[PDB]
Amino acid sequence: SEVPQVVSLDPTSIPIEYNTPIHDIKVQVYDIKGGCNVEEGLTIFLVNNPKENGPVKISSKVNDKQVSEFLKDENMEKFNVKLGTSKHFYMFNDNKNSVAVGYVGCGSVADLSEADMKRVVLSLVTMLHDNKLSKLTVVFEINVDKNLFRFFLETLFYEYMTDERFKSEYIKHLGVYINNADTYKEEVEKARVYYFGTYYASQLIAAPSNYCNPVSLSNAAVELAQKLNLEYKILGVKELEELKMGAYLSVGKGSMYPNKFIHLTYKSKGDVKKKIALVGKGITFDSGGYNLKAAPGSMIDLMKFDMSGCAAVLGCAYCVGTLKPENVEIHFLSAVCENMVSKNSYRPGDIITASNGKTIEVGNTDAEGRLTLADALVYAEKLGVDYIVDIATLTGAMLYSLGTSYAGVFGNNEELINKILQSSKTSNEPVWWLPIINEYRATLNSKYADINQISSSVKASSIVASLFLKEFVQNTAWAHIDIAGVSWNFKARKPKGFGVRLLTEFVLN
Amino acid sequence: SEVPQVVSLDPTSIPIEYNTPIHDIKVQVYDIKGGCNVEEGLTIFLVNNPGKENGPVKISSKVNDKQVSEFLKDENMEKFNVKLGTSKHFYMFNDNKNSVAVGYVGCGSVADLSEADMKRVVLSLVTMLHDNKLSKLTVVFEINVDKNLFRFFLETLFYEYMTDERFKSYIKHLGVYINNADTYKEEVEKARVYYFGTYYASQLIAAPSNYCNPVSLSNAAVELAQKLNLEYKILGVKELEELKMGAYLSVGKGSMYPNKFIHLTYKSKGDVKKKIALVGKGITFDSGGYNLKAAPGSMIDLMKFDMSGCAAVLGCAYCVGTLKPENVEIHFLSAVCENMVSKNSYRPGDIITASNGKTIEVGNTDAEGRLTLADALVYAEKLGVDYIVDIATLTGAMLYSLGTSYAGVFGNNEELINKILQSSKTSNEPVWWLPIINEYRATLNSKYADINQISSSVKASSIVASLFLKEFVQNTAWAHIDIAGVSWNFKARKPKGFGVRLLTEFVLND
Amino acid sequence: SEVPQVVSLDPTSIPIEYNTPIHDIKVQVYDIKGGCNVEEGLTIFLVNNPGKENGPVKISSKVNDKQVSEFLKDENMEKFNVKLGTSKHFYMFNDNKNSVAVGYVGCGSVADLSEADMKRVVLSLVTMLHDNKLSKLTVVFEINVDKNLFRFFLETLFYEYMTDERFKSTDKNVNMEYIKHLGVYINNADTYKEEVEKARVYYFGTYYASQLIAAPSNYCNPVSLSNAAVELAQKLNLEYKILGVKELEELKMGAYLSVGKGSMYPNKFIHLTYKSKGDVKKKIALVGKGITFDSGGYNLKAAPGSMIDLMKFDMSGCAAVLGCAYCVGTLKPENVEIHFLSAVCENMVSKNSYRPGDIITASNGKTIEVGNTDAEGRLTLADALVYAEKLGVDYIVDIATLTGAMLYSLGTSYAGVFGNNEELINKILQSSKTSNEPVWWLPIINEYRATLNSKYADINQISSSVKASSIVASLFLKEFVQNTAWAHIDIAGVSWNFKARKPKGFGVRLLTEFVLND
Ligand SMILES: [Zn+2]
Ligand SMILES: [Zn+2]
Ligand SMILES: [Zn+2]
Repeated sequence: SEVPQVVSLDPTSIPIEYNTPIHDIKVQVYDIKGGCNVEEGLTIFLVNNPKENGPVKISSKVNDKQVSEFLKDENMEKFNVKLGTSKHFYMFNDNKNSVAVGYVGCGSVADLSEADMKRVVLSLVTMLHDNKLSKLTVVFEINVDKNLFRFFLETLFYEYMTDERFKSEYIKHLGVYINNADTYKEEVEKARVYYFGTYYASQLIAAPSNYCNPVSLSNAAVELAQKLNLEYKILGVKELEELKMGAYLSVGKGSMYPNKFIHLTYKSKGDVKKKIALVGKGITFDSGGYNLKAAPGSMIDLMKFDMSGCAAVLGCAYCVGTLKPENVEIHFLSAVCENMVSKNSYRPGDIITASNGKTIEVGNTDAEGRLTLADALVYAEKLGVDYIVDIATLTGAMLYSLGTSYAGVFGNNEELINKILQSSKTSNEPVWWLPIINEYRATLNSKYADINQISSSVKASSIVASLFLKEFVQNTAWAHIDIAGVSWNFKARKPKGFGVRLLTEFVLN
Repeated sequence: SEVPQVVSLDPTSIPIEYNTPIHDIKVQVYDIKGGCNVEEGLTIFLVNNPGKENGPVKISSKVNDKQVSEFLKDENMEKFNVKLGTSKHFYMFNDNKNSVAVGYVGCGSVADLSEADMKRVVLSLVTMLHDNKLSKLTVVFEINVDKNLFRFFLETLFYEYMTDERFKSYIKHLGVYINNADTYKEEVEKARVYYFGTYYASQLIAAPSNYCNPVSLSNAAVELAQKLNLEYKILGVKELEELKMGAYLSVGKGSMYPNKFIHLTYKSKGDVKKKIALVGKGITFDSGGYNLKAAPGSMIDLMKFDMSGCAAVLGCAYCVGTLKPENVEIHFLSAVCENMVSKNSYRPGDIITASNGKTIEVGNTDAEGRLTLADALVYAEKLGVDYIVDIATLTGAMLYSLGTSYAGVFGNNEELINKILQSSKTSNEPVWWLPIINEYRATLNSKYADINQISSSVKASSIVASLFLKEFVQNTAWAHIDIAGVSWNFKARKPKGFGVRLLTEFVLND
Repeated sequence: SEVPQVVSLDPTSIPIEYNTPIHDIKVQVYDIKGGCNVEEGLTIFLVNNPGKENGPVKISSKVNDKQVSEFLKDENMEKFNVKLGTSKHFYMFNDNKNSVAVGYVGCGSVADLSEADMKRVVLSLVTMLHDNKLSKLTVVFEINVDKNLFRFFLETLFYEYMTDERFKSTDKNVNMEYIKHLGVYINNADTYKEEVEKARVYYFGTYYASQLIAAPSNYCNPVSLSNAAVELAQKLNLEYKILGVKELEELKMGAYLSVGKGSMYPNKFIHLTYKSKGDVKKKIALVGKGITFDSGGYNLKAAPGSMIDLMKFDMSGCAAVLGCAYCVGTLKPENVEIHFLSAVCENMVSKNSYRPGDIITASNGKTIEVGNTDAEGRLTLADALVYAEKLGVDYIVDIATLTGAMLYSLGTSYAGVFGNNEELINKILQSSKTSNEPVWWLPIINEYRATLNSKYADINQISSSVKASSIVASLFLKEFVQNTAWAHIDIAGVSWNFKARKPKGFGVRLLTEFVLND
């Protein structure tokens, strides 16, 4: 519980905003039939041309003569639909009120992907950050299913919100016009919950390691649990020693922060039909240890992001605790520690013993996440659960296989993997199934210990890491999502909060 | 067609062995009801013990010898076990009072052996074959295998047994005892054909770049086409110029060997129901060009293998031309050239024009394979085919994604992707479907040219290369098989000939 | 003259656009005291708020239209601020009931705009012209600018607006239309009218440089570049001579010839001359580095960060000089004679290339030990400097993408100037100020000269101990000027715009101002 300091200026908690300006936005959805009113603020048409870089045409009736004139085909023809392109103009409407009207081009393909919709939303937010506005109205002249509509709102909220916690006027109304509006209305408050879970995960990830350490991260988790009435248990070093979690404890040996193991539980009021464990990797800073991250491209400056899997799991607890699904029991776990260089650190070649009795030869101290996950998986399996799903920024190799856009899913059970893929489709957080190739298993055969931590011949590191983790799950359906490539948004210089909505869709559906 | 030489000692053709010692082996399949005769050579029982950890060996087969049966009694056999890969050797006198040789190979503790496990069994067999002067091998299947895995066993046996001695200065009989022997007989000569398709690919790949250059490789293709009875043409520099294949021509500018484009065709006698183009990357040596492969881990000594895709397509032309499927027209295509460093080479930054009119800004001369493939794809599509499948050692990133066992497949058509994945199952050459992620397409936008060759921001190079290639297919189902990771067997120091059986099963299945 | 090809698809010239759409723009400058007519296209106010950081927009001009005046009232504008580079677009109907677009770009709160500030202003303005179809732009200056900065505004607007599509084929921009009219309202308009056509000449010299730099090495090689220089001379009526390998052997230019030994393209040395009618008071040689592609040679550019894919730009010095010849040939200054020189070649890997360790002899008889084949620029420039000095000139100025170390000293905004004569250096810094192309004076440190001592040759090409390679290269060059005022401008860091992925055409206006100032 008390956060240790080196000097009295060392922070002792992670600052967290709960009530955000997004929560004060009043949202109304109207049917397009009947016409759009243009009375105040900024009005944006979402427009495609199914062709390439083709002209903007507005098909919706607008109940304002001045604005209709501006929106005539002969004027809008000047502008083109290239994806993410935008224009907006201030003008007087019929009431001589000054209103801003424009568009964001949605390209020439009728079904937009999640990536295309993010580009549309980015261009919208750029206008929001550049204009003082009480109101934004968005007119849909593109087709969107209910899930993609929800994703439009969650991304708009997340991208719009600015995190100012470490620095020393938002709209108050959102109108949406869309054909068959009544079917979309239910998505609004679901989007607002999914926004906050994602935004909350992002806050934990962006919090630097001096603020977000194993003690302060577990304290934040207890505070979350108290606000949502979840049960919670934080296991400290003496308890972890009794549980014999030698793999996880070895990783944290060189840190000034004691290991803390987070275990939150949501349990439905009714019968419990399904029991799930969600396991997040929780390394609050990864130096690499004695295998220090010193090579070109190692990015040691990004390594506060190595607890992103723990953050996604706590963002999912927010969503779950809020929307309150029936018939389930969810355990949210995370073996939290910090990987540092010290006279007290574990070393390359050390032989260590996991909580299931397996001895492990450490070949590289910067493969610490699979060690802390090993003992977390043994813990999760002893809970007697139906599914275990871990999420982790585990292998740099992911940037060379799927890149920055799709996470990789690996698993021991095809039904569970298909469930994750489905949740990927409905959360619009993209994941792709990659294989656990059994032919590589013999590279983990240690001359001295029961098993090696790493391969010294196989380059397919993300597959080798998966084979290692699978050794710690005996008889339960298990899937492992590797988000090393997708967790950080390099262009925007901030986290994605990747996985909160994926994991929540999985629990809910 | 004459091979240019720098000195008179330079080779002017690739040495190719067509009738191998494997082809001389007389193969007989006998029904195991009937019992096993011993006598000759070496007799090997393939025994498992499913369930039991490392169970004892129990020989179930009837053995038509009183002596050898008394030796193979459970009593004597209990001391040995079935650990996958194990083997033992026995010496005895038979009913004839003649000394014979017998043993077993352990097949483990699952009842249904996997592909890579069958390979481990075959490797153990080959070890016994390499060690001793034998006239005959007999193999008794006391395990269950379907037709498909039986064929795989034979192909793998043949391939592993065959030793390539072309650059240095066997049994005569194979007997096989198996249950329902009549159902397996058909597989024997199919395995023999597939073995040769694969070994033929391997001979072209293993041949070094001084022997195997764009002129000797296309000469070897013409010779193969002549032996099979395939239509062929080789397009030379003057025709390629007329067709405006500027991306492919740029890659070969720095080479002393003129570019040669290989086009073979197999056409069925009947109605032609499906038209297919199979396109193989044909770089006979990849130095990297001015973006020389000088970084640690770049493996420039391996780069004779950069024509592995062309080799797989030619091996497949061997199988197709031999098996003669009906209802099909197949075009076998390779844009063959050599990527070298010269006053004549293309340079990083050069803007080149492909045969479909697209200008391309070269960002790295070592991404040459996609440039040669782009022109070959425009050529394939102009043929009016229904499917285009390319195979290529395209990106070293495959080592980090799937490793050395599974190739990646990418494409623009789910049905074609599914046919490829089916053929991967039936060929036993493993492939995994990977996504063409359209979000990375913006990183090929060029300031000056129609498109960039490479991404300067995205590290997922196997996906970026696929996005590039997709720009050269306008309106045809297409898929792309990246074999960079799987083509060379680093453990055995030789090619796998990967892809020949995959592509053949794809054509045959259609 | 004939460009050699490896295959028949290899290009045999650099494509060059001379009559660009900017040349079709009719420009009219009007005095602001008469008020603005707002009748069509887009009208943009350049607006600041001196003192008030991110202060409000307030329009100060009279506008001769009741409707537009109503829209532009302070109450209406107060939602908007003047932060540098910010902009807004308005749509209304004027008194003649015709639709009209009106806007502003913010010019900040400091009444004196740097070159970089004015560049941000132009960039925002150009974003308003892109992705819009307009026949007319008018710009209202409600800020204070001197004559040079008003000219810089126009040069920059022209250069940034112009899009280079010479190598597009299936991806030509369908929606790219250019304005046909530009109106400018400003205080004391009569005094700025002279800057308009000067801006147009400066834009083109600069765009022309940019076209040659951006042309890839397979289009722009030593033969095609020297051919484009002849064409340029012919259009301008300059005297010209292109020296070929046999002439360069007779002149004993061994350092320059060794660099191009490995190329399939013969070395070509460009010499153009502009000479005033009447009295010639100053003779100047401008020497540009013209390596059309730099692979590094046997010291190949293989290290991480070496950017071999950028090296078509290594003739950027020769482009600047040729763009200068354009402006000089057009503007016709009196009392000068200008020689525009470039030792053009390509640095390649071949059986024929020069090697690390080779000892070559320059045209002044000095023997040089090659320590690195990728220090090729100063070998070419050594022979060009000897040639320039033998012309009997008063000043020699060279310009060159010489050393990557410029990125570590001055970075991407300012070029460095080195030289042997303080008056010349000051004339360059002065022209830097009037051209608005920023240069910083850097020292030639004589204490490093001993590290060029060669055990076998008269001199080493490179230092093996000193890492300040921009200084060492200048000490090397200084050995090839015996008794003439000389300066050297290293543009390796400024020549390429990495953000916008195109050349700046840096140097053309700096060199022209220098010539015209004299
Ligand atoms: Zn880590
Ligand atoms: Zn290659
Ligand atoms: Zn250079």
